[PDB]
Amino acid sequence: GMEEDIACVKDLVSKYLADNERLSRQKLAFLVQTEPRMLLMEGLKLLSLCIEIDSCNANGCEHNSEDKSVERILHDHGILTLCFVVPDGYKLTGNVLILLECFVRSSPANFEQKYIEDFKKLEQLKEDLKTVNISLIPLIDGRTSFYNEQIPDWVNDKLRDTLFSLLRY
Ligand SMILES: [Mn+3]
Ligand SMILES: [Mn+3]
Ligand SMILES: [Mn+3]
Repeated sequence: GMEEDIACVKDLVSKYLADNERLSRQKLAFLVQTEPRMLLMEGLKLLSLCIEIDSCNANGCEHNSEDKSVERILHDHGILTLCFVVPDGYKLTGNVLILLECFVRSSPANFEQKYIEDFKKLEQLKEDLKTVNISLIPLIDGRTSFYNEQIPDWVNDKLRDTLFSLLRY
């Protein structure tokens, strides 16, 4: 039944999530929840974090775990100045700034809407960064699947099914 399923996915997440200090905060934020809404939010957040870490590694970027805005990222490299943007990942090499946006969407309509949003968001930054002699390389890692390197696919499936079941409530 529903209660046994939730306990079981919590156990699976607990056992089989890749031991990674970078997931422990969000892992716990998921495990402590009782209410269906919170279990969605935090479970979906946990999956998104797994994808962000993967996407940064794949693309040679630093994961933005401290939620730094672009403006702050530059201030930290002594560069002086923007639209508020908190990238999923980044790399600054001299005057070349790589920004990474990644996401997951299941339906093509949603995927496109989110792709357009992330694209325009980064394009708007490009013109403003020019004024401080920063070249922007914008990268969008748009995914249709939640599968990732932080959790076995079979665990992933059980988690999303249980989460879909919580949409009942
Ligand atoms: Mn993200
Ligand atoms: Mn750096
Ligand atoms: Mn993003």
